[PDB]
Amino acid sequence: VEQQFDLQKYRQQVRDISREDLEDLFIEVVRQKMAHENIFKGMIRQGS
Amino acid sequence: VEQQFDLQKYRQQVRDISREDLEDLFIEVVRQKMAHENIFKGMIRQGS
Repeated sequence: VEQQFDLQKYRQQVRDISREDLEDLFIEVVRQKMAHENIFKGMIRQGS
Repeated sequence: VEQQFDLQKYRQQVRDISREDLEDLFIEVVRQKMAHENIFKGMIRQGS
């Protein structure tokens, strides 16, 4: 629910943004979800 | 280290990508990240 709401406020925004301001928000994207894999790669690490 | 290559690599792809076409990978993303949000969360209420 709330998430769906969120994504929409970000495309409610993004639309208004700019080649580089989405560039960084985008570079920042993969600059996080890789952490959202290591910090998700540790949490599955406990499969022992 | 490695991911830092990853990063630099994801830059090139995006410093040529056009306006809207550099937008749809920011809408799919703030969906992305959140899917993990429920996942770390998922991961932390799985640990206790």
